[PDB]
Amino acid sequence: VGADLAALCSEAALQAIRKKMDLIDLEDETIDAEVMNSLAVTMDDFRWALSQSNPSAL
Amino acid sequence: LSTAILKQKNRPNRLIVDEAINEDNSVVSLSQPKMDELQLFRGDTVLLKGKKRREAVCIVLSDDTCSDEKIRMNRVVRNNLRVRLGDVISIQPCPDVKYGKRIHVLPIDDTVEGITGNLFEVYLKPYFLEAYRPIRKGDIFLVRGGMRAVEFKVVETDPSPYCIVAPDTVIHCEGEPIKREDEEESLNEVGYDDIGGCRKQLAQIKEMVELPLRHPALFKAIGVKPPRGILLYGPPGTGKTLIARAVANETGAFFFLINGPEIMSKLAGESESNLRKAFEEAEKNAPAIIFIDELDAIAPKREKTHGEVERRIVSQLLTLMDGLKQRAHVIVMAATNRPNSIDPALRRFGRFDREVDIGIPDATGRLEILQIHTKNMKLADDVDLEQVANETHGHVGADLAALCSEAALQAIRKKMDLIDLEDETIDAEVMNSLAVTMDDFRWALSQSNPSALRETVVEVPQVTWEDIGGLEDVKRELQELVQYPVEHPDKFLKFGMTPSKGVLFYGPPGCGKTLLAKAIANECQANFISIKGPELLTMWFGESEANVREIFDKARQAAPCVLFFDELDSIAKARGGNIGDGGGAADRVINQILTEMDGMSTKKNVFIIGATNRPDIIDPAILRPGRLDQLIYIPLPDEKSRVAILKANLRKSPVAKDVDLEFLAKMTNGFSGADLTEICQRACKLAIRESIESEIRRERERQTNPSAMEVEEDDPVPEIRRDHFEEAMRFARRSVSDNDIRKYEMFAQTLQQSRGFGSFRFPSGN
Amino acid sequence: IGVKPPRGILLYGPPGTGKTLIARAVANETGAFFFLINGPEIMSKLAGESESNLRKAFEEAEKNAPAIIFIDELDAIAPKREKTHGEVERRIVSQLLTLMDGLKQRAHVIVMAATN
Amino acid sequence: SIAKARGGNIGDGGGAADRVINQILTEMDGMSTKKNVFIIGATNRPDIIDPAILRPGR
Amino acid sequence: LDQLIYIPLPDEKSRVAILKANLRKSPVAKDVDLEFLAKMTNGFSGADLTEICQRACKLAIRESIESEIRRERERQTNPSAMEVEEDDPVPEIRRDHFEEAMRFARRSVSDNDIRK
Ligand SMILES: Nc1ncnc2c1ncn2[C@@H]1O[C@H](COP(=O)(O)OP(=O)(O)OP(O)(O)=S)[C@@H](O)[C@H]1O
Ligand SMILES: Nc1ncnc2c1ncn2[C@@H]1O[C@H](COP(=O)(O)OP(=O)(O)OP(O)(O)=S)[C@@H](O)[C@H]1O
Ligand SMILES: Nc1ncnc2c1ncn2[C@@H]1O[C@H](COP(=O)(O)OP(=O)(O)OP(O)(O)=S)[C@@H](O)[C@H]1O
Ligand SMILES: [Mg+2]
Ligand SMILES: [Mg+2]
Repeated sequence: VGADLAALCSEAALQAIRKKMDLIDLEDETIDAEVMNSLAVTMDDFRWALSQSNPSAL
Repeated sequence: LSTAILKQKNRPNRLIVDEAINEDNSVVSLSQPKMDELQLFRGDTVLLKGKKRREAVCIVLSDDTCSDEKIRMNRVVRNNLRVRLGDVISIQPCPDVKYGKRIHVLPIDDTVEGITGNLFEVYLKPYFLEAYRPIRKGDIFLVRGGMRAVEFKVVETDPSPYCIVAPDTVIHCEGEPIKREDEEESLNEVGYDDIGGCRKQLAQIKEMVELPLRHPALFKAIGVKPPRGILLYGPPGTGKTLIARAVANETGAFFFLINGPEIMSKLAGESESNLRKAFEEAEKNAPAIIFIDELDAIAPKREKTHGEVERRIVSQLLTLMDGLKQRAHVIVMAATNRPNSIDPALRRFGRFDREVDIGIPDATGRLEILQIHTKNMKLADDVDLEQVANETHGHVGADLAALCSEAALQAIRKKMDLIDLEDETIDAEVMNSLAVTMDDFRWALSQSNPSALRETVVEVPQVTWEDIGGLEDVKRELQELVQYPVEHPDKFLKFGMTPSKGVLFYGPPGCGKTLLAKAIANECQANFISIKGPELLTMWFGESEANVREIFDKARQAAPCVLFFDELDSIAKARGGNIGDGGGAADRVINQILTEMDGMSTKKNVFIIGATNRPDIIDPAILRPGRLDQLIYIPLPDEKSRVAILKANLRKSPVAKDVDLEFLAKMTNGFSGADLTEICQRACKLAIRESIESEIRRERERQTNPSAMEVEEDDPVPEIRRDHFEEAMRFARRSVSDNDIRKYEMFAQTLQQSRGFGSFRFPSGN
Repeated sequence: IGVKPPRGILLYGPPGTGKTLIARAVANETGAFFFLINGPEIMSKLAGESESNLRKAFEEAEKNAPAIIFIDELDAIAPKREKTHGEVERRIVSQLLTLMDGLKQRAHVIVMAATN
Repeated sequence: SIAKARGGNIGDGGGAADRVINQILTEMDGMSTKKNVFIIGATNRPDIIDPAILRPGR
Repeated sequence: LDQLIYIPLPDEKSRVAILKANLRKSPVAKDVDLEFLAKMTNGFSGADLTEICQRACKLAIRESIESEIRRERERQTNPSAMEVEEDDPVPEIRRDHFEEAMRFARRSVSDNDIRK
């Protein structure tokens, strides 16, 4: 259902964050704008998040 | 890479601790490139940041002999940063010291005994002045100016975080001393050091909580809403409240706690005041976390409750959950142990959509929990904690804490013939002579009662391919069915086939079907869920069918995993055998399995395996495509496989090196794996009989003859010899007859291809 | 040694085996400040009055740290919540849970109870 | 006793499994062997016993 | 339910169209003569033809992965050039896979059933 698709998009973008987390610092106060605008969600992110999600309408 | 939030981000300003060679109470010693890269100035103080948000400020020295990653500190700084040796400390330059006018230091009530006087005026009043000593709210400092540790606790300071003692810093000592037990309660707060065996779940909770709180700008700029409700579920005693207190001490965000029976214990119309007070107080201070412990006490299923005030409480909770906004930056998380007992209106989107499963810990988690709990026990060198963690099978962490308690109580009781109950005090030799041995754990483990044995385990098996003898063809074939859709999805995308979901093994009893399933689960590093015959029969007699749906949901939760249905023929054999009753070949439980199997998404990596000792009476509706498809026959083992089986079943026992196992494997033809295991077990039993019967003669002779008793020989029977195998080989038997093997061969030939089509060739036409 | 002693001890058995006898025996034995709670004596009072008695009992025992609290006939004051139909009884059960969890290692208080 | 009560040797249309012996097998496979509980069963007529009890581990 | 409709086993033209329809997902080679296959099979149903096509695709995937393992082992064993960057060894499944997979086909429907 549409809420599951919203959660799918959320988990794809979270995986896209986590692929950069080796560069991303949690402990510093701010984030560089190159790290900010370098985010681009790929097909691998959706293929991850679709394998992870659980549809509640089967 | 789902664990990258646990990494501590190694940076050049990160410093491991070191021992202070300078005994000043607030001194550190750093190198000149360290005091030039961060430009640390002597005369001001650094900003040290330690565990559990506890920080400290200290004067700095230009001692270049310290290494580039270390910093020297005494026990006072090890209290004020709350760190032991080997701990990392963040350092920051702080020239921002603002001074105070009136401070008010306070003693500790049990340290002030002996000589009271006013030892402040004697030692510690001219001790802080003109040394530029930085003070801080929460400074418990060792007193080396006095003759002993008559310590003070710096409590009241006109700057609340910290300051350097100025000439304007006027100190007053009129107040009461600080209690000891409250500070001992303060020294034992909980961080991530106390939690073991839950790295994955802690990573997920850190990703869901710590990241939206520290950086809302990341989610505002990417335009993605963080979640609002996180639900923790699991068996009782797995440490949910522990994780709550851990994140509560971790974040520094404004934490609030709600206890369920504390809400339900009050009068009507009073508990809703507490709920509204809690949410208004947390919305007053935006970086907040609300924790609700034991949620199922305050919101059950509304069909079960009979009061109306309880339904009013549930509706109040729903309204206050939906009234929460993205503006408030408030994360509401709750913990229960019964995920099904909750009113399903709370499960919906925007209320509680994040479910984290705190499961039963495996052996490595058991070892980590034992190492956490046994850090303050005087332990003997005999104690092997890994052996204990291997033997403790059904224990959650609270059971392991009770196990350590009972072991130490047995260690007390072994000295109780010396220990007096009636005297007022205990001697310090009796106190420090306590050392918990392996016998204490072997006692307490025999005494304890694990409250988790009625649970399905979800663990990676340790049975490798080396335990199984031979069978290289089905090894390659199971690799082809299981390992490549996991590893190489893109090849299945380049062509146009979908991988199969099912495998049916069939053959004689005791040939290694369960070992093959566990071995392929070990090879692909997936989880394993086993379901035996008696569980299916239990569902068939009791006519309970939601359990199958709960099983498939549990397997969906732990993906990737294999799912092993042992003995599918059990219900058919129970209802009529082959000849049957008046019914057909379908029933209730296998029907529910087919319904759940046709409805699972194939993009999940759940793979289903079913074993059968008698394949003719299986319902033929399972063998259709889209279901269990590949039929695999597993015969009796040949010579090389019997060699490997006899080798694998003897790695626990010490055998003698003149035993010729190849001769045994050449002599046996119709034996299965269970028969070889029976032979090995009878040999070990005869060896134990020989050992005990030999030691009885030793006891009788050494008590009958006290003449010398000097030689102290070794065992008469170590390393079991060929004589025991020659005796035990008499009682072996073939458990599988020839007509049974004939029947399996006939069913194997019924699955032959069409008798023809060999040497099929296209016409080679240019 | 750094080992926490237990907090709750439950005595169970058939009726007439002398549970109250063992309670009075340890009560005369220890010399610690003993207190007694009778189950139907708690349930016999009015609504909103029994919780006063429970809080009074726990505050009085936490006033004097070497204490033992004994609760006789526990099943009268906390049955299965699926069986009870009053709400005041569930309030009593939740009050007992809160006062049990509010107990600390500081208090040196051992709470033991007997049912059949 | 249950097998003799349900059909003797010739039986009814059913097989050789039932409810109570099933629950015994379920509880027996789940006990820890480090406990010293030892199980003994007597039989005056051993042919009609369920053969699932005679497997190893039982 | 009134109209009884009998649906027999497919003839040659229908087997041609079934083999064409079950292969639009996979890339096949153009020297495969599907009409010869449909002429050779008589008692096959649609499930049998789908089984043949699936076994052919499975053999093709085995050949591709077993060829790429040699590429990995040789390029890690020999770091000499690693320059050519060739295409797939097995794209577009050939007649050899059908000749191998046609051995394991069978008629799933006997003659007495069709007689019935
Ligand atoms: N993973 C763990 N690591 C260390 N200690 C643990 C762990 N799990 C449990 N414990 C110990 O067992 C205790 C159980 O804590 P609780 O949070 O009360 O248990 P629980 O999981 O919350 O179950 P309930 O339903 O609340 S009683 C903890 O206080 C620890 O002493
Ligand atoms: N190939 C094998 N390699 C090693 N041990 C084996 C093998 N086959 C059987 N065994 C042993 O014999 C017993 C049979 O275990 P299982 O794998 O359960 O046998 P099975 O073929 O699955 O059928 P069951 O379970 O006995 S009814 C175990 O004690 C195994 O250790
Ligand atoms: N072990 C015993 N030794 C001596 N007298 C005993 C013993 N057990 C029971 N009695 C006697 O039987 C009485 C029963 O005492 P109770 O404690 O009231 O019984 P109970 O075990 O508490 O069962 P209920 O459920 O409270 S009626 C005691 O007062 C004694 O007179
Ligand atoms: Mg808890
Ligand atoms: Mg009594």
